Amino acid sequence: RDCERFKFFCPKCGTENIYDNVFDGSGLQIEPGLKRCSKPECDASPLDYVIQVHNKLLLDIRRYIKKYYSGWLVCEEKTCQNRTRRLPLSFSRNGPICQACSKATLRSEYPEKALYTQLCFYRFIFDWDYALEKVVSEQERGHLKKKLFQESENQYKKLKSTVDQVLSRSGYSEVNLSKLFQ
Amino acid sequence: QKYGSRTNRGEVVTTYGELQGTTWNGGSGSNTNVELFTSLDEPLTKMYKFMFQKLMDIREVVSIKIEELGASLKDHFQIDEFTSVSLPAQETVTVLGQIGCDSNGKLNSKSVILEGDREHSAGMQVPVDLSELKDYSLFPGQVVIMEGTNSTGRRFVPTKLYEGVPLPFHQPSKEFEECPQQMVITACGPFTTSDTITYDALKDLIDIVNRDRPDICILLGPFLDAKHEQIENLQLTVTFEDVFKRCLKMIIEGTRPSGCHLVIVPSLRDVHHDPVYPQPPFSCFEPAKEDKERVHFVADPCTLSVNGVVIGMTSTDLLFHMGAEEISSSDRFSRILRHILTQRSYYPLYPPNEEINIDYEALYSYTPMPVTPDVFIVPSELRYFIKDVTGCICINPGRLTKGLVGGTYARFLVKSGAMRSTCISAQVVRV
Amino acid sequence: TGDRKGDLYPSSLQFYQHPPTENISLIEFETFAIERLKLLKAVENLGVSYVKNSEEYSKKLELELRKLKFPYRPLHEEISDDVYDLRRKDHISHFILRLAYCQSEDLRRWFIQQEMDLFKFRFGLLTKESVQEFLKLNDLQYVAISEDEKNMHKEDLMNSSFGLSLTKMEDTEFYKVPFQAALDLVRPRKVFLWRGFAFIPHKDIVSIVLNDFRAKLSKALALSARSLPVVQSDERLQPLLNHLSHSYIISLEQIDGFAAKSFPLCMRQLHKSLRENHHLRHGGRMQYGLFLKG
Ligand code: SF4
Ligand SMILES: [Zn+2]
Ligand SMILES: [Zn+2]
Repeated sequence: RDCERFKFFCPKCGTENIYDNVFDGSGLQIEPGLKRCSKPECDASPLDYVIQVHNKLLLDIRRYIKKYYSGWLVCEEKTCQNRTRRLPLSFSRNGPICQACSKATLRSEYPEKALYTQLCFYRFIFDWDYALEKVVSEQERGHLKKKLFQESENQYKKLKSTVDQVLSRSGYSEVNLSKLFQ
Repeated sequence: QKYGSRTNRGEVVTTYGELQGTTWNGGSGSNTNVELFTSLDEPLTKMYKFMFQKLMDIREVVSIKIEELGASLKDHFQIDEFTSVSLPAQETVTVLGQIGCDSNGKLNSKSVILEGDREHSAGMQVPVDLSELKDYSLFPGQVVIMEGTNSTGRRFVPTKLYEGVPLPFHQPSKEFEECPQQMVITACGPFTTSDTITYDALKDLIDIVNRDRPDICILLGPFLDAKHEQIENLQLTVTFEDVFKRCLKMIIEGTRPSGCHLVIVPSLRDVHHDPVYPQPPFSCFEPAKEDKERVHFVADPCTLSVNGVVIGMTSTDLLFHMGAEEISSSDRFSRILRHILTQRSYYPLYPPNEEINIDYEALYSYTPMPVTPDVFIVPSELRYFIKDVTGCICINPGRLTKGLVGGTYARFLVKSGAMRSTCISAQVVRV
Repeated sequence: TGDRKGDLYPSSLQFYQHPPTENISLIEFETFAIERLKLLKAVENLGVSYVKNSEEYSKKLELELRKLKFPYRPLHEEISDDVYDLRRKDHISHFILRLAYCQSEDLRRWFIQQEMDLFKFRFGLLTKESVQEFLKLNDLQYVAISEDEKNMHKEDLMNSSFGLSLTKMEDTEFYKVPFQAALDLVRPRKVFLWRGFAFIPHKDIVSIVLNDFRAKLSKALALSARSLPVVQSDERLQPLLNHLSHSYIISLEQIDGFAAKSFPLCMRQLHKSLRENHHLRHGGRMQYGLFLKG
């Protein structure tokens, strides 16, 4: 619920398309989101410009990784709300001590969990199989489990491969069980 | 249009060392041995899982950096005891710490703070008053030792700033005593004009390589710039990986006649690669069986050994990053380069610039400078140069393309044991 | 054995002797911890509610194990990737819970009890072949006699085991155990002893196995409590482990409200009297009870 949705500008009409699920619509009128543009007057299919969708996905992933590695910290105290990029070596039991007030902890503005959830959401909005099993209903599942959507399924699998590749390189995020159990 | 009709082709914009003929020729990488500098620490040669940094780990890495550099400097200077930075000091005391800015802006003489390490100061900070220091040069993240007094317990007043101590140069073995001088052509991205994706400057440079037959060609990223106007606005009809693959094929296949060892260094601006520093080597291209021994996909930063000559190189614009933060009492680039060499790290700036993503465990493991390099390639948006900083030849070849107009590259000659004149000659030349 | 598997998980049941050495994700850590906490709480609730030998206990425990996807049944097929995954789950989750359940003696006891119960159930679901496999993989060496030695002591074995027929005996294989483990059998002279070993045919054995298991587990928990300071410094895992034991995994009140509007005046009067005096004569009891049933 706190993750940004996938914004893609139609090459033809230039209208923003917000993607938050694999499938859009209800009943037999349900189709993959990237099949038709959000503008009724626009006949362009975003599935045609899947290279552009791939490029925008990579750019968005880069944007989120940059946001995470910016390392912005905010003081948890409402009356301080000090915002700094510098992590001080002075730590309390709860974490870095804010050097503006010297009495509250600095919390990451974009923690690792936020980035992990964003990447998981981008995977979710392209997970054909998961959407079919969980999100989609019975009649809708039947209508979507036929031909006329195999090409869309393949393109969605390719697009999910990108987010899967990125997540495969994420440590979140890593627990070294060797250090715990000795 | 503008690039293709340029008139200053081949102009030598900067020169250093022994004068050479108007034409340079190399051995085509015949009697050449290129490897990664074999130091105690293992090099970065494969991807490492990232995007998971614990604040405790960052604290530990920064603290151990300060502690290790301070230990080396204490042994070198025969300093007796370090004192906690935060505690008051009525008499003169020696304090080890790292410099920083009291606010988020750019450092100035009235915003300097010294943060101590965990061992001697529990990580405490103290404001610094530079009124009694006659000469200084400070940048954030700089590990320093200072003699000073803290009468109020609230403001440290330095009276002496200990100078930096660079690492010793490399003592080459005799195995390469009989090898000839080696020619190295180094160029840095971007390789295409701002309004094109055809890589015309790269084609010109490849023609130059085949013409001069250098022994090594060091190509630094970006190879598919993220700031390219076409890339940002999503006008490309092919995937990023495809464009990068085409570029690498062009480079490798086009250099076949020259037989030149190619050293490819990634850049943080490579839109197709992992955005993390230290950057792992490229791994999406498999050279043909006839080019495997010629292509070296190295990491950013890299310390290379070429017949015993140690070349340090980084794609990161270190000079631009540190020039925006360095404060001095009164050549600025020489000062920054000496700072880099004395801190013994390829990226001593903390916090980093806004354009670089730093994984601090990888930074700790793969940014220490093993020795002081004989040649240090530091491409920058700033002007090209060839400087001699503490016996190290620092070369900024500029960037091959500067917007719509063509840029510059560099060519230098290296021989182990020459005369310390390991760099016979060097030249920044126009494309 | 798809990509990164091995012989690390031969059998379903294990004594949990060797700690895991892998690098797992925080999400996987949390999922495994919570899932095994659910499994152990289900074990405890079923043990309180039902007799552990009861068929209801077995059915409900199998349902819970299937729901949480833990290894509970063998498979005479091979080490399928999915199976491997399940076993890995079990192995990691157990140790995670050890880290959670070693701080206080109370907690330790609770953990041990639940673990033992689970182990017993799983043993109860093991076919004789599988059982022997297990007893071998852990160097328990409870026999298995050769056929030649069996023929050598055929008559002794026949007279040792009660109600064993000649051919049926030929169809059975015995095990060799030190007599110190078969006390309950040797004491009433219902198993042959030869040279310090009892020859036990293919219910009590689980007991001995469990004893061994319990010993080991107690030792392990002690060691874990001794290695606690190294883990407390990892904030990520502190909220979980320090508090796992306290982790969450028509109404009577509205009746009064109904009495405001819906209740007919008779029931309103009865309810008012009941709340005024907390007691009703027999007629009121009958009327109000029947109405509340309605
Ligand atoms: S018995 Fe109750 S519901 Fe029936 S008429 Fe009397 S008050 Fe109304
Ligand atoms: Zn459109
Ligand atoms: Zn604060």
